[PDB]
Amino acid sequence: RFLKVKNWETDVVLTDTLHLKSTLETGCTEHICMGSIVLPTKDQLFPLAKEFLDQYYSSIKRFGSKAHMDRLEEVNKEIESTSTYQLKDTELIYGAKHAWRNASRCVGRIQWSKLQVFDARDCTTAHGMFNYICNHVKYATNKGNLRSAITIFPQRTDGKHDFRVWNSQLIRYAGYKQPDGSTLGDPANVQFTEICIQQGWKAPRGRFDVLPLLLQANGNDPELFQIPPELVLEVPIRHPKFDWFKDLGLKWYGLPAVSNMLLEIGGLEFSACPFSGWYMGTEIGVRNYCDNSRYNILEEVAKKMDLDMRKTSSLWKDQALVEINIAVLYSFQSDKVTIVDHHSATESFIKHMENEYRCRGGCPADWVWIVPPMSGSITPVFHQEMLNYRLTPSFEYQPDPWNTHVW
Amino acid sequence: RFLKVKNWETDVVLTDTLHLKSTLETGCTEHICMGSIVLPVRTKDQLFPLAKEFLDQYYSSIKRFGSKAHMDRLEEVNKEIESTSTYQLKDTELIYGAKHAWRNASRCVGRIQWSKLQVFDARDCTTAHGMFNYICNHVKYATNKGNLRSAITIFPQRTDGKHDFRVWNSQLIRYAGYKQPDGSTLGDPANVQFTEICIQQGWKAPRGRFDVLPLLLQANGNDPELFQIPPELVLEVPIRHPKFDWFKDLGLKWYGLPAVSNMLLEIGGLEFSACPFSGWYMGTEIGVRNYCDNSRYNILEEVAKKMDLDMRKTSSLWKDQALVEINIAVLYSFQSDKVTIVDHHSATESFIKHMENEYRCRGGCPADWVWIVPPMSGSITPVFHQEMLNYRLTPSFEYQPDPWNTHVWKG
Ligand code: HEM
Ligand code: HEM
Ligand SMILES: N=C(NCCC[C@H](N)C(=O)N[C@H]1CN[C@H](C(N)=O)C1)N[N+](=O)[O-]
Ligand SMILES: N=C(NCCC[C@H](N)C(=O)N[C@H]1CN[C@H](C(N)=O)C1)N[N+](=O)[O-]
Ligand SMILES: C[C@H](O)[C@H](O)[C@H]1CNc2nc(N)[nH]c(=O)c2N1
Ligand SMILES: C[C@H](O)[C@H](O)[C@H]1CNc2nc(N)[nH]c(=O)c2N1
Ligand SMILES: [Zn+2]
Repeated sequence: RFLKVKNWETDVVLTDTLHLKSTLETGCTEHICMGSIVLPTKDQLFPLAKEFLDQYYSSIKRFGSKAHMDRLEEVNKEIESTSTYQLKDTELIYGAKHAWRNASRCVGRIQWSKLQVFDARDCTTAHGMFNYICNHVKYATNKGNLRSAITIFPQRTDGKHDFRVWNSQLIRYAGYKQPDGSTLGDPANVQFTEICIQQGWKAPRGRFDVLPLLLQANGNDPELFQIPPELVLEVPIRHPKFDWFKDLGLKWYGLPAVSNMLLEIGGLEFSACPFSGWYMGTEIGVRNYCDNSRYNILEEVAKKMDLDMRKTSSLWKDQALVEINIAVLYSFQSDKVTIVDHHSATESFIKHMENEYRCRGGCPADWVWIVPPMSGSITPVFHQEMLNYRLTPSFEYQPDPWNTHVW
Repeated sequence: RFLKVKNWETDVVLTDTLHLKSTLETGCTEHICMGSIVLPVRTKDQLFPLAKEFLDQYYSSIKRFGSKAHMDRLEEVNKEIESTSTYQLKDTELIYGAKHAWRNASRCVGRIQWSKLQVFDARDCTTAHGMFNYICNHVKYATNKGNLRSAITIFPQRTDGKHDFRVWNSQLIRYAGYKQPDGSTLGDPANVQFTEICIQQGWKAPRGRFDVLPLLLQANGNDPELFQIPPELVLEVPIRHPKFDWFKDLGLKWYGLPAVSNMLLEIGGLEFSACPFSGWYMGTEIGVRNYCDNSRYNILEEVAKKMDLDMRKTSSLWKDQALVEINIAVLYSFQSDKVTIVDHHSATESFIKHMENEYRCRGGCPADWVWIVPPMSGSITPVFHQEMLNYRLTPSFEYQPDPWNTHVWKG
């Protein structure tokens, strides 16, 4: 019932009770753990809504109040009547901040309470959506001094009128498969980069072509839009010692903004809720630049450093890795763009975890994702036992639209 | 039921049916994952079924399932159990069981070597002195002058639980840790508690930074006894760097033989409480964890100062730069002195191949991602991108409580 988590570096033991409010399933069972797997009705609605309001009113110290009882009845009626309901703005904001609060895979949750919420529920078209998105991008970028934000489009009705942003992030580079068999640009986006062309986009076939937004409103077909170049802040990547680094011609955008997830609040579903914070260095330096299925630049950087790539035991890949990461952080800091290094980010998460354990009774956390992709054990999260479970409100994965859309 | 795992770097998908033979629990439920938690006398009633499953697995492995030799063995064990309440394994079954406990160890990245385990049968052992002799022979055989060979030595199994054989050391070879009155620690902080127990038992500690601890051996449930491993049998490696001539001046060295000695080996229901085993080191175990954990030798600062790195802000990644160099140093030293060792790229690449082979020939390969992925450079090794399934199969190696916590001293 009452589980404990120990930190093996400091011996600190914390007790977790919050998991007892868990509702969804983990993917695991008493016989098999799937901890490393990436993707493991009016009757159904009212209980969900009730759970939500109860936690909302409890949070505002008005649990079991008339206000609580009243709103509770109002939604009940509305659901029985409209088969659904609408959240007050206060509930919308609270639900959003909490879905972030509950994202077990996010290392930056110490910032959860400061989220700026943009209510875009009154949106009706793709141009509208485009307008809302440009505004989000500009507000969030804030000339390099990034601020967390989320823009929430209209909730689901009959699934046949869902709003969706086809991009996986508001800002991502294109990927083209060249005759060479090789891939130009970002391999992760190759497919999408084609679905844009299949819609009309005039790809510039470069190594870093900011993709175009493909916005879908009320279930209609998606439309393209080219984010104002002046609103997309990019950082040229240069090393603070290796002048040849700049010749690699690498650059990355300053705004990470997941746009393909689904936000669930009180049973209600929001299929279009792009959100953004700021990068942790490693996301770019390790994964985007060094994953083999991505820009895979380790060999190139290795060569330029004149390292002995003959034997893996020379740890050349590891040395190159560190440098590629030193340059990203350096480049971002120099241009005054917000970015956090894995040491600082993990330290803050540990601090956040401790606050959460004593003020909320726990903090769902996915160790496989919280531990940085480099120098794992030299960060404090490596030594921290964590409990993973699903709390609502939450951010969930959802099928790509192009594999579900009835044109 | 079938379970698929995918490699997100190569898009390869594998199917797992082996998990169906999994009996033991994981610590997880449909409502919570405990994947990152370190630690989440039998009765005749529960023994024969356990013996039976094992024998069935054993006879299928040798292509004689259902044979007369198979049925006669089951009858013999059954009679023996009701007759004596327990049973003895044949040499063949012991060897098979030991190899399979390793093969089933989900936290081990070196399993590609599993079938090559040299098994030493020490079931005829009766005294601590005898235990010391078997262990010296194990160390010498396994070390092989630097060309390491996997080995395990198996002491008498548990009977009533009051006559256990235990090796109190957590590893046959380890450096002493000493708590100073000023609160600082000399040596390996990880071994301070055990070191105190040794001194209390009469060990004369030399109090240096790398003193090989003595063996504290418990036979037949009696009080443990101290023995010093002949120095000439302990292979050690001075750590130096291939380009930084000042590295050697750090005064670092490490033993060459890693030998877990505090785990319990379970085979067909039988419990072997003293079963020291050894293979060889993956570099990061020494370079990353033993040297750089804040709770161990903690040398990152000193190494960073010497390299004269910008330690003014973590964002310069000085800790990361120093870590890589320390790890290059460990691999270079071992290779130079011709002592077996493997780097994390090589070990993880071998594990992936081993894993695929297992899915294809065995129907699966229980693996703990949290432990398999190296403590540095995670995503540039193939295992980071590999989905894994973790479950418990027997025979197996299990944790057991430290003996000083449960021992009834006789004095
Ligand atoms: C303020 C700075 C923030 C930092 C430094 C941060 C950092 C991170 C990191 C490093 C990851 C892993 C990314 C990956 O490997 O793909 C992550 C994942 C995630 N974060 Fe945060 N984050 C921040 C803001 C946000 C915000 C504002 C939200 C939502 C409102 C959020 C929701 C999540 C979710 C749901 C995931 C997992 C997504 C997935 O499964 O792909 N994060 N974050
Ligand atoms: C041939 C060399 C081998 C290599 C390179 C190898 C590598 C490793 C490494 C790196 C770990 C993680 C250790 C840690 O982080 O504390 C591990 C764990 C483990 N290995 Fe192996 N191993 C080898 C041989 C063996 C043998 C011979 C056995 C058993 C017969 C074995 C049983 C285990 C067990 C049970 C664990 C987990 C121990 C624990 O939970 O503390 N390994 N191995
Ligand atoms: N720092 C982030 N990071 C999350 C988005 C960027 C991340 N580096 C990324 O590329 N995410 C993709 C690829 N892997 C995720 C998946 N589940 O497949 C989505 N978000 N934020 O709001 O501050
Ligand atoms: N390569 C190894 N490694 C395992 C032993 C060395 C390991 N670095 C170690 O010190 N293990 C201790 C500390 N942590 C484990 C635990 N569960 O607490 C035991 N063994 N082998 O047989 O080849
Ligand atoms: C297979 C494995 O689950 C996969 O590679 C995971 C591991 N941990 C991760 N952690 C983070 N933060 N992001 C990722 O994309 C992943 N990928
Ligand atoms: C808390 C967490 O489980 C713990 O620090 C684990 C993580 N992964 C590990 N992996 C290996 N190989 N060895 C360890 O000691 C650990 N420690
Ligand atoms: Zn699990």
